[PDB]
Amino acid sequence: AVQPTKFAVTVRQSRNWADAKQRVIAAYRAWIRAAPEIQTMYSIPFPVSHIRTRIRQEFERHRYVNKLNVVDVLLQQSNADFQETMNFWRQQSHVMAFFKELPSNFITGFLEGRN
Amino acid sequence: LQKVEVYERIKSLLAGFDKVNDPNNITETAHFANDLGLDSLDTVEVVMAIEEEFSIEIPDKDADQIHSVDKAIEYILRQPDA
Amino acid sequence: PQDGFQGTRLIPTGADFQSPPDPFIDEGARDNAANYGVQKSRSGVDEDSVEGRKVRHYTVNFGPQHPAAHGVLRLILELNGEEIVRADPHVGLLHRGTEKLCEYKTYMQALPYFDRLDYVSMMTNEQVFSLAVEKLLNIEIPPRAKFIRTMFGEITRILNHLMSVLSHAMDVGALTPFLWGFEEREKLMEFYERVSGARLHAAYVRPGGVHQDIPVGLLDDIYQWATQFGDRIDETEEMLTDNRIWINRLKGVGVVSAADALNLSFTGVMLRGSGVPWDVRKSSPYDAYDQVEFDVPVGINGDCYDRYLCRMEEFRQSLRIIHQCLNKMPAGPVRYEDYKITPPPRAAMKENMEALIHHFLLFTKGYAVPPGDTYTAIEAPKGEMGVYVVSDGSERPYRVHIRAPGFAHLSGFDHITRGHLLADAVAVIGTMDLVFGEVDR
Amino acid sequence: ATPAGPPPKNFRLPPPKNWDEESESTIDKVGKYFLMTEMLRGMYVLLEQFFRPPYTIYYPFEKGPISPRFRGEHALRRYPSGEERCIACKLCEAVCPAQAITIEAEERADGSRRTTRYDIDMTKCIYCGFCQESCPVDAIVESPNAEYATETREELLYNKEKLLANGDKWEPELAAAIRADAPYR
Amino acid sequence: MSAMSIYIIFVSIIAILFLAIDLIFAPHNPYKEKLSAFECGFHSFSQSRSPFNISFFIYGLVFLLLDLEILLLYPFAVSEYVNSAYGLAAALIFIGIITIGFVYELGHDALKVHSRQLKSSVVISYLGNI
Amino acid sequence: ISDIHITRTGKPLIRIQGGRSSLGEHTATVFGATGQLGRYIVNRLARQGCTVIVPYREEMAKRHLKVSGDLGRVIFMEFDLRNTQSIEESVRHSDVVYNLIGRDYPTKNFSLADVHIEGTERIVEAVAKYDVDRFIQVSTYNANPDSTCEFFRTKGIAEKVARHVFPETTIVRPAPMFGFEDRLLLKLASVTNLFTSNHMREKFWPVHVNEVGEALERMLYDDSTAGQTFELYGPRQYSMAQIAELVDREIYKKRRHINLPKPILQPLAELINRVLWWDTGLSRDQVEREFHDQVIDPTAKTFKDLGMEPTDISKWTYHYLLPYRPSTYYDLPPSTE
Amino acid sequence: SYPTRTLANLRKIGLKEYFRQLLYIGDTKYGELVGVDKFGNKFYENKEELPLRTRWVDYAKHDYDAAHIEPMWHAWISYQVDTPPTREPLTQIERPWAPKEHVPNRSFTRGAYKPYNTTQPKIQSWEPKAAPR
Ligand SMILES: NC(=O)C1=CN([C@@H]2O[C@H](COP(=O)(O)OP(=O)(O)OC[C@H]3O[C@@H](n4cnc5c(N)ncnc54)[C@H](OP(=O)(O)O)[C@@H]3O)[C@@H](O)[C@H]2O)C=CC1
Ligand SMILES: *P(=O)(O)OCC(C)(C)[C@H](O)C(=O)NCCC(=O)NCCSC(=O)CCCCCCCCCCCCC
Ligand code: SF4
Ligand code: SF4
Repeated sequence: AVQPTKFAVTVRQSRNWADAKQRVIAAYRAWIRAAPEIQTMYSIPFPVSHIRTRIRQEFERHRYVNKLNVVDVLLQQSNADFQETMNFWRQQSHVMAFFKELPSNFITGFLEGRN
Repeated sequence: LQKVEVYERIKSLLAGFDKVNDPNNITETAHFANDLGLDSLDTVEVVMAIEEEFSIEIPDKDADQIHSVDKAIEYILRQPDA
Repeated sequence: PQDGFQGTRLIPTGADFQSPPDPFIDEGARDNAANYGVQKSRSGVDEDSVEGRKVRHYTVNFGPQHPAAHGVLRLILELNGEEIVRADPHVGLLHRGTEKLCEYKTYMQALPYFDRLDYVSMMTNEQVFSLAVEKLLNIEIPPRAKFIRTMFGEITRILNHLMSVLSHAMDVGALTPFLWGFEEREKLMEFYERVSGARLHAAYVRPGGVHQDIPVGLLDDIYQWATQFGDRIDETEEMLTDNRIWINRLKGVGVVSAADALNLSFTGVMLRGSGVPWDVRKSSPYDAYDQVEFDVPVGINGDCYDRYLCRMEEFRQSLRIIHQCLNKMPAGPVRYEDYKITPPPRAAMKENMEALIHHFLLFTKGYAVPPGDTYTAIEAPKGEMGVYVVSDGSERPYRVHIRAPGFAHLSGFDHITRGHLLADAVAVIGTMDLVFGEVDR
Repeated sequence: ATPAGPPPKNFRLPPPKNWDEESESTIDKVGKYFLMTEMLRGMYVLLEQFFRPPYTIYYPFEKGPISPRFRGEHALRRYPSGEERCIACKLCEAVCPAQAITIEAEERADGSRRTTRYDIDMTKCIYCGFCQESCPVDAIVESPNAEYATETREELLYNKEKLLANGDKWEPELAAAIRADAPYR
Repeated sequence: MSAMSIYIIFVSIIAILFLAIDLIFAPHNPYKEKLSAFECGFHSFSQSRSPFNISFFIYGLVFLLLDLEILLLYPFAVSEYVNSAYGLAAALIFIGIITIGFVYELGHDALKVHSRQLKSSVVISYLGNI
Repeated sequence: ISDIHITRTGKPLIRIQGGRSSLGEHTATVFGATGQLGRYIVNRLARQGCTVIVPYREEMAKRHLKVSGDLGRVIFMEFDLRNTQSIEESVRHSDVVYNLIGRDYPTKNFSLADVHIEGTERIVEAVAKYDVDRFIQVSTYNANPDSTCEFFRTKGIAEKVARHVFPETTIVRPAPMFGFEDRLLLKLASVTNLFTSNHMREKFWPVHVNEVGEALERMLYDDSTAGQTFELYGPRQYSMAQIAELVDREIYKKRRHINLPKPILQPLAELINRVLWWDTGLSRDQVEREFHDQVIDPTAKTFKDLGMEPTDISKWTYHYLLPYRPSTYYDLPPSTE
Repeated sequence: SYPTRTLANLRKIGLKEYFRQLLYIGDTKYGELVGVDKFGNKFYENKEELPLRTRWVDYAKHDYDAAHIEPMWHAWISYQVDTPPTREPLTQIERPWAPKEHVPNRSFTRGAYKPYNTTQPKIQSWEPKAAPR
């Protein structure tokens, strides 16, 4: 067959919640380990602290998931997004599209038009 | 390396972390979760910070074992890099 | 669905049903020379899984802005010196959502999309879509349309091979045959622009026959071109077949075995190069093919040279088919004689009520295709081109999926190229005859 | 691989020929190797091309051939009296595969069904001819004109004023193309 | 002054005059993306300043010594009338030894770059039933 | 800020906010937009769906601006300063006129007085003639009719001419600007800028050009900014020596300069400017500014009056100077020293 | 061109025309006049020429452009008809609304076409009428 690429990971299902628990930590660790390496690959002018902050928030939005089959789709997406980033397939515009650098009240929203 | 040397730098880093509940609770036998108030992701960041400071790579199998300051000290002595 | 929330039985996987080979008769650790130490992990010390994730081979972006890329391919090559250890083709740079756009079109409105997939083989792409809708319509297109579609089907095959074979020779360094053959294709686009109004995107072959009838001078001019096209094939035959630089750039290059070529979803010359006798026009005759005689070129070594010899033979077989179509062209309509499907003549639409109502409904609502699904495949100039069309029973397709030969071929690139040099990759892109309108869709 | 049933007759290749079984003479084989013989033939074939007429035409003084069915830029056409042929049925707006046509109609001052808006986005069009195919009255046509390249994209947004002006200028060919191509439609 | 000395000057002033024109009468507007490496439109790893395998360096070593060998044959070419037979013999003895080392390089496949991308030997026999 | 803007002439503007396909309702004219600042104001106005007239001189140098806006949004008019008709044709459909026309050095057909005083005179007289709502003229820092530097004097007299003709002028005084294609950071990283009269010790409060284009956008929406005077300067004071120190730390090159005595350099600089056709950075007055120092004139509104807090030049050195790092040090992270 | 043809054409047209043709067509062509545009463009035919070269135009303007060819002649130069606009009846239908003058491609000039809305706005706002208190 054709060779899987450098960070290609075989798609496998989580055995139990302990499996998923350990994989999510492995994925979060691997992301924040790579933040210094992302910065010089993509010439990020922000410091690495901001990059790791964004990694933390992406993981935090899936914090309250209690379904193995939703976590494994999520562990799939991060694996592909990690592989995509580390092999430098995406470019600076894609990585900067990921950093964003709604009205806070009804009355603020009303006065400007909806938002 | 020296045990006191590989512990003094940890206290500065751990106190330097933004949102530990209080810098006094760091001891030689303190736990990140029970004492220092760090959740799963905060603890993974702490091992990540420790590895960067000591310029060593902490593997997935023994990275999980570091849930307390003493475990970090023993691993740092065990691994031959500084 | 609900059970997946918590842990349940794991879905069985191909790794589970693996079986151990029998040790009495097993001979060798590698019956394939594709994996015979010409891939990654043949050098260094440690594998690239642990402690090797910190280093890279020499990695070069071969395309998109590259001549040998022939367009819009991003082929990420890992080079060990000047040798390829891993090839990762990155596609989707001409992905324009054709298959989603077809779902907001009537069946007529979607036909010009097929002109733009393999965009050197327009009328052949039109045919596979016209034959799938005609099958779901349960109609039988008239004999004159079937002979026009087979004749322009082989005019299209020659047009593709002129672009394919001579682009491939240009990549290897031979410039002059490209220039000669592009006068012939420039000749053949007159035949397109005389029956349709376009040199390239004819929109000619449609479900129910063809759009208009051929003009009264076309068959004589096609025959006049046919009396000299043999000489054109021979003079390009005269610069490459025996050339010793041509032979040593293609013989033994891009070798795929017969049993692996089927397993790789290879079709067309990519399959026939490996020794398999297989032609979709021989095995599932469509249009007027079962009414003509032609031979099927089949190679024996499965390399770039045999694939070149098979394609240069198809020039001669296409010209042979074209002559029989000129001779056997029948009279009669070129559109199925049902105005509920095909548009009525403008004369009838301006003269009679039921012709006007049908013209009005066919161009606003479209015709309704009876519900169902189908896979329809034809021998496209680049291989088995297929379409999977799902029908609602309404006037818009529920699903149009295009099976593109070059999508299946570019996927087997790393299988046949890993271990060759950088020039040999250029050789394999051209023998595999890629157009990224069909690859990306 | 091969068809099911009896295997093809003589499908199995003959056994390989040895070096001393090839029936070519050494003088010929060595001569061809050292004299570069097959490539001298290719050199010669280029020579006789060198003494053949070229294929080149001198554009724009000479133009390549186009047919009555040729699809170029759009034009709106009129009857012999100067009345617009367009009646606002909207059929071409419906059939367009690229949604390049936007039409607004009303009853005209004299009660006539005529368009108020008629736009073709010439950067959305696919030049398929489906709009002229569907016209009930031969209003929208594609001219034989291909040379209308512009400096800006705003110049490619044709309104009714631009399209009628195109028909008013190109009517003699539009009529001669329809005359020559009508019986086949 | 000699033709050679002026010839060197004129070719250098031409190399300067052409260069000076472009350095003066052409627009110069350098920006970040204009000044990037060409990689067919995608930025990749910068790894052209790291060690790179050369699969033909054994050619470079043998090229080094066969140059010394053909240079040592050029004084003979311009001295044949005096070398004559006795001098010819030494020149042939020298070229024969040099040629033996060349047969060593052809024989061992030292001038061969290996690249591409063996039949069954298991015969089964049937005795039938026990 | 709202969906309704009401202008000084009283016309309402019912806006749809986002994107280049929407309705910003404002018709602007930006004189001097093909320079360095001009793109940032034009991109800001155009990408929010406003019609922008771009008076230009050389056709090929205006082309990057069309990408900013949708079809029919950015309208190019070919004009000259001494062509009053082309000036009047360019501002008469407009509700705001930006005057960004300036030049550091004299030219064979424009003195500093001719491009600043007379150019502003024609532009403002057309603003008065067709009753355009807003007029944001951009002067310089240290502008003073009593100045002796031709730059700071002539841009100080045009300030008074504009107010005398159109009193509702928003006068904007930026400090020396840094950014992409800036004549501040890119010259200190260059190799032509070797001559110098002072020891690069003159001080100023450098301001991001990106934050100045944003400031000019906000003056259009904050109608109360009319008739005001704005000094737009940065958060810190630096010398040319402190800025050049940052550049060397970033490009890793350690640039050097040749200092000259002003009675010697200034005459030469007036010769290079008179004998070369391109912007050489050297001229008699640019040497005179070289010896002058920036003063933030009080009673002048600031970035805070637009509700904006400018960022320091140090945070921007990596982004803009990285093209000038040598290959050996290019892959390194930002200095952040 | 080839020596037999070029000298034969050069003999027929004269040296002065030979150099004019080397300036615009860059070829040496001889043929008989078939007609003249409303724009002054001159059209020749010679069936004794290479295919697609038997018809050509001598452009009236120095700054010659392909869009300077009148519509009916645009079909003749394109081999879309064989009868020239001199002998073609459709060039006789009187249309008082037809352009009397020559209307070429107007891009890159100030006569370039500017598009616009041909329709009125879709919603009309109230004109306020503050009745006296
Ligand atoms: N950038 C800075 O450091 C500072 C800038 N300023 C002022 O800010 C404004 C914008 O700055 P910036 O964009 O950097 O300046 P630039 O010099 O880059 O741009 C000046 C603009 O003025 C135009 N212009 C100059 N002279 C004439 C003339 N005689 N006739 C017509 N147009 C002319 C130029 O058009 P063209 O390109 O066609 O010549 C150009 O678009 C200027 O007025 C400047 O003096 C003040 C303080 C600091
Ligand atoms: P502790 O017991 O508190 O354990 C914490 C965790 C998070 C494990 C939770 O308790 C938990 O089990 N929750 C459910 C699992 C979960 O949080 N999410 C599933 C993991 S996949 C995921 O979250 C993917 C996030 C996005 C992709 C990765 C982030 C990086 C994106 C790109 C970064 C920058 C690139 C340019
Ligand atoms: S189809 Fe023809 S007649 Fe009908 S609205 Fe369209 S252009 Fe007018
Ligand atoms: S030819 Fe153009 S305008 Fe007519 S239907 Fe096709 S895309 Fe639409």
